[PDB]
Amino acid sequence: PHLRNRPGKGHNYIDGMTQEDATCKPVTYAGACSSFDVLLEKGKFPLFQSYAHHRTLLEAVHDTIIAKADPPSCDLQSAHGNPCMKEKLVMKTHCPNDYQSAHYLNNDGKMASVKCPPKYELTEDCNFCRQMTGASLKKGSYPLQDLFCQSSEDDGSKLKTKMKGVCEVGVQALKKCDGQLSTAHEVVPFAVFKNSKKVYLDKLDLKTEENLLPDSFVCFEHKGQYKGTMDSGQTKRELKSFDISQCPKIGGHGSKKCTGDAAFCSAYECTAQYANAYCSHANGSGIVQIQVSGVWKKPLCVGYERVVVKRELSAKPIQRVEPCTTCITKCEPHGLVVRSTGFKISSAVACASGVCVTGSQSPSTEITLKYPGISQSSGGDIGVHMAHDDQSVSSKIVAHCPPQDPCLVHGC
Amino acid sequence: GSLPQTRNDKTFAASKGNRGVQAFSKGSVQADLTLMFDNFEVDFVGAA
Amino acid sequence: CSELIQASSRITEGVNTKCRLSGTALIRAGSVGAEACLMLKGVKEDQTKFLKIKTVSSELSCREGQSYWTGSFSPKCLSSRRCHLVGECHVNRCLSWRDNETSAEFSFVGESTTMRENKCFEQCGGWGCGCFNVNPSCLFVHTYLQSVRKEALRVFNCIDWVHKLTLEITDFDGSVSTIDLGASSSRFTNWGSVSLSLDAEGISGSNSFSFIESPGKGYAIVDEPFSEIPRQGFLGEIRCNSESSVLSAHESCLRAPNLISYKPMIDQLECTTNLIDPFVVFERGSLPQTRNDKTFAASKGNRGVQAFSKGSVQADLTLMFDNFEVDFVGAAVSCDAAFLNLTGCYSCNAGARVCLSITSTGTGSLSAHNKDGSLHIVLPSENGTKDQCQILHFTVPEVEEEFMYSCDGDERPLLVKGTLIAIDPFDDRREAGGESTVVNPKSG
Ligand SMILES: *[C@@H]1O[C@H](CO)[C@@H](O[C@@H]2O[C@H](CO)[C@@H](O[C@@H]3O[C@H](CO)[C@@H](O)[C@H](O)[C@H]3NC(C)=O)[C@H](O)[C@H]2NC(C)=O)[C@H](O)[C@H]1NC(C)=O
Ligand SMILES: *[C@@H]1O[C@H](CO)[C@@H](O)[C@H](O)[C@H]1NC(C)=O
Ligand SMILES: *[C@@H]1O[C@H](CO)[C@@H](O)[C@H](O)[C@H]1NC(C)=O
Repeated sequence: PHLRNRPGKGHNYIDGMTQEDATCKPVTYAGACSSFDVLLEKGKFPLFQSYAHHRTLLEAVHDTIIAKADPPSCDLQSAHGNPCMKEKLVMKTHCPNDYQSAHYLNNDGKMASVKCPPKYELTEDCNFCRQMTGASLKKGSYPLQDLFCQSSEDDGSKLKTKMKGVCEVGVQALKKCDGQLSTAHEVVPFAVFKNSKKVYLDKLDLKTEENLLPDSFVCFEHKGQYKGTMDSGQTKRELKSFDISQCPKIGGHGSKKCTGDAAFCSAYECTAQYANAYCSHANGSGIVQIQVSGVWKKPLCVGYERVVVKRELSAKPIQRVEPCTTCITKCEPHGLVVRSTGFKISSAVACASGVCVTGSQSPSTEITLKYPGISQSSGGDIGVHMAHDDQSVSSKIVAHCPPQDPCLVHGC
Repeated sequence: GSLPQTRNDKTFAASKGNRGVQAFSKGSVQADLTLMFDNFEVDFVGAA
Repeated sequence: CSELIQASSRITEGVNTKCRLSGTALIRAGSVGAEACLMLKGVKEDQTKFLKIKTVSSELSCREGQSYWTGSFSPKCLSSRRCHLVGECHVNRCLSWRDNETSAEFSFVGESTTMRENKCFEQCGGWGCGCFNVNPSCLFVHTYLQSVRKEALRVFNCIDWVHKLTLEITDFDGSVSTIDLGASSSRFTNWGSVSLSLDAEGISGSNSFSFIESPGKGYAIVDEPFSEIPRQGFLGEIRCNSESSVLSAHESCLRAPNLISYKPMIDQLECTTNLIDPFVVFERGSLPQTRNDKTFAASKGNRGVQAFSKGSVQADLTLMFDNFEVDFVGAAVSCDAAFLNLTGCYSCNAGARVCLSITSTGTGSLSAHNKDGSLHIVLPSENGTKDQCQILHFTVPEVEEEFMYSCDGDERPLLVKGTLIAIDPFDDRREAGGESTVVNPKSG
């Protein structure tokens, strides 16, 4: 259970719901916190479970990384007639049972939450409160979104949502569109940067770089350990959290003797005496950078959401209108000759009352063909189908000719 | 390669109504169609 | 040179009313180093926007198939000699020793990811040997390979070669656009997309050599067939799937049987092997090599290999939905031009070079057209005096013509002089041609 050694203070509790301060004030290996243990269930919250040593939303709030929204949580008991549940109603969530509250990261980049009236619980879609007699509600709040946070100083005041073909994602009106509007529920990754709002992304290209800052080290201690805190006989072998701020930095002063692994000894000063705590290096801690607009940036929080997106399928699939008549067709005793102005003609065919005649030649502005059947003698209308080199030119034309004299044709 | 193309004297092209392709090749056929039970008569045609 | 009358739009005074010109253009691509020209005609002494398609080069790029990695490896052996009936020194266990099973003596190695093997050799048994028992003793040997140099080489093969054209898109009001594309392929550039037909030849056969790449150092050619199964005494006897596996001698690497030579002489064991140094073979066959008139060489930007062979292709690239217009171009500009010289040949793929001295007061172009409209000359005009050059085609030993040159203003005459050299073909029947020809070797 190394994941219960939380970075920073590790305060996984929300204001008002302070009846679980025994185990939700700094989360340790011992107790159970309702607002944290849900994140560690298998199959749920996989993005956080991968980045399990980064702060949660509540932890980021308590470290002043993420602010709290105006009406931090407008209670449904006292503010059910106010336009509160607007960003929540556009998300498709799934709460378990016996939960009286649920927190999320609103559009402005702050933390808001929905709290049901006393003795009520949030339904399976977290949209309504229902009352069950003789039910024991949990003392925490359910994390609605799958996200992880961190401390960043990179500025993002110029960052904005840039999604192609999206009229509106979530509660953000990207642009104004008219006509067809494909509306659906989609999983959109999003990020929050310093001095910015929520930024939805089309792609999630993120990388992590390691460091030797205090948040990257997991420092623990044993219970019943000699010359340590809780130095009394134990009936069970359990661990205890340790504050790395006490172990001295290399070439510096400190208050406790402290030993660790290779990374800790490289960063901090490992003692040669009996140590008070063991400081290992975290699985994957570090700094996570997200690729936005082709440039890397340092986000405050990174997560994904299930929100209603309105797309535009198309304005026009394809337009195929070509009434082109840029050619001159004239019947000649030598042969049926058509000069195509501009576009060249390679092969062509001429039909006249069933019987057709073909012709092949190199691409040229004109082409001559033998007359089809007795159309030369009888005149009439003859259809021509030819293959042009260009496009947007009608391939079906009609030529009207009077009866011709074969004597000039065969004259010799 | 739009349809009006000739390959080794075949000249494939679009059939009338653009429901398929043709193949213009040298040749001929003998057709002997047969009618059967042909009955289409009325009474008003008796006048001259 | 080519109009857009069927899709032309009103490109009001001053402001621009372009209507997203959708009509495609079908024009023949120029030869290597030549340009393709477009005409966007609006109001006389105004507009006249020119879109140019420069043909940078035509290369016969490679389409790689299978590949692997290799490097330099050396073995290290640990030996432990035990008398009979000690540990697993039973003879039945001694001869039937599996190569992938580790002895108990070398347990400090434990679990490792390095390529390794284990052998057992019978030795003498007796008080002279060192053991009271007279049955043969055992010597257990554990050998692992380690990389000598911190570099790797990638060996691959070219199943086929593909024609590949590089174009420079001199767009309207700005020529910052260079693209590369193959046969029957389109690229979604600005103002729509550009497609290439290249209907002559989409391929140029295959080969039976192998190619080596050293990252950050270049390429090379080796004259052996690309074998997917390792072979002793050849290249790629020990092959991996990544540079890290090569540099770490990871166990996932494949190798041929019986590479390690064992010398179990009674004093100390000698573990050694003779391996083809891939770096030596790489240095032996650096790319600029000609084999049966092919002259493989490094592509520009060192992103692959080429194949210079005798041949030519016909390229007919197509534009579509080309729309790039602004409003500030409504103003007119004047310039001055002066003929400089004429060089080159006639009826040749190389063509004739015309250089012009343009003395202009600002940004602009040039639209000199001959009397019959057959030959067109386009050159940008800039502030002050500049010397630009252009490529055209001719069919006469001597050139003496007049062109109607006017840069969005008054029409003026420009007279061009000069002769052209004669290319000796050593064999001529009718003519040479003007198509797009790929680079060829001398021996071809
Ligand atoms: C031998 O007599 C035939 C019968 O008159 C002529 O063949 C056709 O005659 C039609 C009228 O009798 C013409 O119809 C006209 O066709 C044009 C387009 O072709 C239409 O615009 C007209 O509306 C239509 N009707 C009229 C009253 O004009 C046919 O065009 C015509 N077929 C042709 C000319 O090929 C023969 O012309 C005639 N031959 C000789 C040598 O005298
Ligand atoms: C003798 O000792 C070895 C230990 O080196 C042991 O493996 C072997 O089984 C023994 N042989 C006997 C007990 O016969
Ligand atoms: C590799 O070793 C394991 C255990 O030593 C054995 O089960 C397996 O058969 C070996 N593979 C071979 C002999 O190909």
